[PDB]
Amino acid sequence: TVLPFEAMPQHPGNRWLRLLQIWREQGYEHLHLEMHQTFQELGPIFRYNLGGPRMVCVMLPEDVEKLQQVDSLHPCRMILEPWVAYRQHRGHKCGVFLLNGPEWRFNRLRLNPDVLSPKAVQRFLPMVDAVARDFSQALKKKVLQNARGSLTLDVQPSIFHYTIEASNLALFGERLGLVGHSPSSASLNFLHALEVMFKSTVQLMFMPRSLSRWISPKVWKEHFEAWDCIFQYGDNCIQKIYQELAFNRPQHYTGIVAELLLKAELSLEAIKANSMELTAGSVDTTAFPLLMTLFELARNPDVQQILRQESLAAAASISEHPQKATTELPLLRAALKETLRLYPVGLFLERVVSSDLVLQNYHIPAGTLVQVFLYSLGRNAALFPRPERYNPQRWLDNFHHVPFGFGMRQCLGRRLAEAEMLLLLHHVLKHFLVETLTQEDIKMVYSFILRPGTSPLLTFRAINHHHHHH
Amino acid sequence: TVLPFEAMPQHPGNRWLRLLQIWREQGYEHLHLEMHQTFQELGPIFRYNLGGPRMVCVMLPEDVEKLQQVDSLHPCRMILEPWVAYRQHRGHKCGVFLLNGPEWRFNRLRLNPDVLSPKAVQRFLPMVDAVARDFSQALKKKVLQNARGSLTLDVQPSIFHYTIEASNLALFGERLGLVGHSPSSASLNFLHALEVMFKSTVQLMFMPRSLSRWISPKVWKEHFEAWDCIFQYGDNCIQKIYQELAFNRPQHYTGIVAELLLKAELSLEAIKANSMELTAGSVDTTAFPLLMTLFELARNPDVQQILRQESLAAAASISEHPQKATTELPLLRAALKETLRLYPVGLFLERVVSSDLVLQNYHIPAGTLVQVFLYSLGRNAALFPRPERYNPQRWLDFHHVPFGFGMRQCLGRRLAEAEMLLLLHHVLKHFLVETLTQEDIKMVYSFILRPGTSPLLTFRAI
Ligand code: HEM
Ligand code: HEM
Ligand SMILES: C[C@]12CC[C@H]3[C@@H](CCC4=CC(=O)CC[C@@]43C)[C@@H]1CC[C@@H]2C(=O)CO
Ligand SMILES: C[C@]12CC[C@H]3[C@@H](CCC4=CC(=O)CC[C@@]43C)[C@@H]1CC[C@@H]2C(=O)CO
Repeated sequence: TVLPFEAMPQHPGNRWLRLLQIWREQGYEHLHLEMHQTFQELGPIFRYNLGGPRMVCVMLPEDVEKLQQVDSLHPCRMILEPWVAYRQHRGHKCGVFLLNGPEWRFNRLRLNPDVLSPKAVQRFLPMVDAVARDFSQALKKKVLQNARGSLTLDVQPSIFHYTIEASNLALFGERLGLVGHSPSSASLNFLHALEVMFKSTVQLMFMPRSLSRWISPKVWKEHFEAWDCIFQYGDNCIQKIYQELAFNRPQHYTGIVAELLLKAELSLEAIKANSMELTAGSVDTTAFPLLMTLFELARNPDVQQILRQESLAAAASISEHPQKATTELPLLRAALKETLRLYPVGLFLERVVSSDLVLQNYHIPAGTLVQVFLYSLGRNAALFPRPERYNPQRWLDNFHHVPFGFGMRQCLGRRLAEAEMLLLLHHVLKHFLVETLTQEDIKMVYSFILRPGTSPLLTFRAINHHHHHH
Repeated sequence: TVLPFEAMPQHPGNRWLRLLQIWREQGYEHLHLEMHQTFQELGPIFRYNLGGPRMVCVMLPEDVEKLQQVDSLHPCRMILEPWVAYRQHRGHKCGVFLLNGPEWRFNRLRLNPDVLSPKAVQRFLPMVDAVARDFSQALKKKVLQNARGSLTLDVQPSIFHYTIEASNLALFGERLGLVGHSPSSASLNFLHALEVMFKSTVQLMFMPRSLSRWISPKVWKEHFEAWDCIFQYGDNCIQKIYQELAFNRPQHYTGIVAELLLKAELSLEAIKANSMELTAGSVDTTAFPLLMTLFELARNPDVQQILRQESLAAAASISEHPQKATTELPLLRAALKETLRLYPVGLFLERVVSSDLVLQNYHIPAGTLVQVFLYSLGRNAALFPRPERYNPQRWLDFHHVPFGFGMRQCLGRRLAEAEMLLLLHHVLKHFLVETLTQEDIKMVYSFILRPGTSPLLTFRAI
């Protein structure tokens, strides 16, 4: 009664034809649209002619729920070779994202309490909030210098500097001075290295190393250089804290990586490695969903008014105890789910499943690469009535919200990312109206992360006309 | 009783690794060895994965005999895309090698009588004989100036110029003056261009234009430039003969191309296209086996004597009538067959078959590309006892298919054999040929199969 694997419809692509297109185009910007169309054509599940091993593409919660059941003690993902290649080339340990098996669980169990748990959030949220305030304040100052009490900009650079600053405070306990000031040359280089790293990832990611070694030798060279610059940026941060904590163990909280070095449950190389993942990880992944949310508010001003109404009503509580924003801004929290439904930074969830199972009435063998395309998932009209509509209310009225993945491998940085996102939006909403003429869809572009190919011109208009009061 | 097509064993590799390998290596020099060890391993027949299109590889006479029986009235080979693309880019017509169908046959039928018929041969062979006599006489003059009455050299340059000179006289009635003299800048440019054309052909024939068009745009530019140089050489030859004939029609034989022009059974554009195939196709194809024959004679001094004695015996009659060379040197003719068994200039015959057939008890559907690999065919120790032995005698008695078969068999075969034969004849009469370099020469595939090195040969005057 259950259909066999080969009964499953097939993506009509040769791994080779896409291999060669990636070599030619130096990327794969339209992946999300290719998969989306393929589900449009073949229905909610299909397989892909991969270089041997089975691979299946799904888009329904049902399938995620099932997929979580099959998570062993050690859930597993496809090795990301270019990234792992770098660590081995320079002698570095791999952090959680690149670890599988017991080394992974061991790390993860020693990182959850200080990065993801609610006790941790209670401690870093006020640090984030200070940065969120300083962003708004800086922007309001520029706004009130203008005769019309507004500023019209590409907000992207300043949002990226916001996430570098908020993350570095939460992770290392240091203010970099990047909010309300110009980018440092270190921050610009870091941003560029991340972008080159991500792009070159897409180029090396869809072929085996044996082939790419001689087909794309200078893409490897590019990718390692990018990593080298990312690693220098992170090692600078680690050296400063490590020397500081060698001489004085503070009595109070000074961030997430301090908790890890004080406890010293993980080894130094293991802390270094996980700290690089948190530093590299905390910039683009949070920045683009913020930009997208600003964009959707800008062109859904009625939804914007509702969210402001809420944020104005909680201003007093959140001024007094910043932690209360997590519970007192449910509609804004819901807006974020809405942004990640439409614009999922992580395009697909992925497991190399360790046991036979059944998705969609098809038999899925042990060792099958299963991928969950969140882009299509979020646009299923039967589960998301009017999926084109940006409607945060839809979450107030289970496995529908899974942009951070699921289970024990669920995003380690979820609560930091949410904190950063929510608090910046909260303070912006209290002080500014946000507007655009660009009322039409921003094309998303896939380059390991899913990101806008365009930044809209947004206008921030002071409601009040006072630098502090909202 | 008939195994269906997919029963048949399968080459391990895939066409994408292949083309990437070629993009990286800038060639495919081992194609012969690879296919050979594939035959050992998988048997006397296998299919290659073209991902839909059907391709079979074979190595047995048995299989060639039935490949011919399924020759139509219009036997088809695969579109050699790089070569046809040059013709299109410059506005030229295709000659017989690149034609299929009724147009192929219309050209071919008007080409055989003057290019390949025994009557054609008797007219051009004495010309070829004059050039081959100049070769040995030039060499004898140099050889005798040395105190040990011998010259040791790499002969490849001079032999290539011989074939240029011999083909040109036979084809156009012109002596270029390249035998017993220096290469000219035209001849060296010609040889260089031919070498780049062949190399670049290998770089393009193994992928669709739609991939090579951006995988290898520089290789396309290289290819067409080589062709330009080749067409310029050939066009100079054509413009000359064309002008001479417009002013005076000979009453005597002045070569192959003249007969085509005088008869005007084919169009001007058609004569030109075929004249370029002949001109471009009569240098490297003939020169390499000639070298390999020189080399194998040097290795096997016992077989060289037998051939010498034959040529000394027939010298007088051949000087009287050079046309008797065909009939009076049966051992030297056999020699050539033996050179071509071991060192086939063209590595595979090819037919895109037009009816269904069966080979090795497999069903082979219409539209399949059947390739016969002559390098392996010739080394079947089961069919040529002591396969590495250079033995002309085994040909005195469908094993001899290095010029292919059917209506499509090599159009230049008699001109090629005549050039090879006469040169060896005049050399054997006057010199012993020797080397210390006894080891097998590695062959290399760049569209023509050819020696990768050139052994140093000593010519000692008798
Ligand atoms: C909105 C922003 C973010 C999104 C949408 C996101 C999404 C994801 C997703 C889908 C996964 C895979 C989960 C799974 O396989 O179940 C993941 C893993 C991970 N994320 Fe995030 N993430 C974000 C922000 C961050 C930040 C800021 C950090 C660093 C502080 C971070 C660190 C990580 C790490 C270390 C993992 C690996 C988890 C493991 O293997 O144990 N993420 N994230
Ligand atoms: C010993 C030297 C040569 C060898 C081994 C050789 C071999 C071949 C082979 C194997 C073919 C394919 C035949 C088939 O598919 O049945 C061929 C075709 C052809 N050869 Fe040669 N060839 C040689 C010399 C020449 C020369 C000197 C010329 C021109 C002067 C020439 C002109 C051609 C032409 C025009 C074709 C195409 C015939 C057609 O498709 O109708 N060949 N040759
Ligand atoms: C989100 C993501 C997994 C988590 C990473 C993120 C890119 C930034 C990043 C860098 C790290 O060193 C740690 C993991 C991480 C935060 C990836 C981009 C796409 C990928 C996925 O979507 C897998 O589901
Ligand atoms: C011999 C050959 C077919 C005939 C051509 C030859 C290469 C040189 C050449 C150029 C021409 O303009 C006419 C045909 C020809 C003489 C080819 C090299 C390999 C190929 C084959 O192996 C046929 O199967």
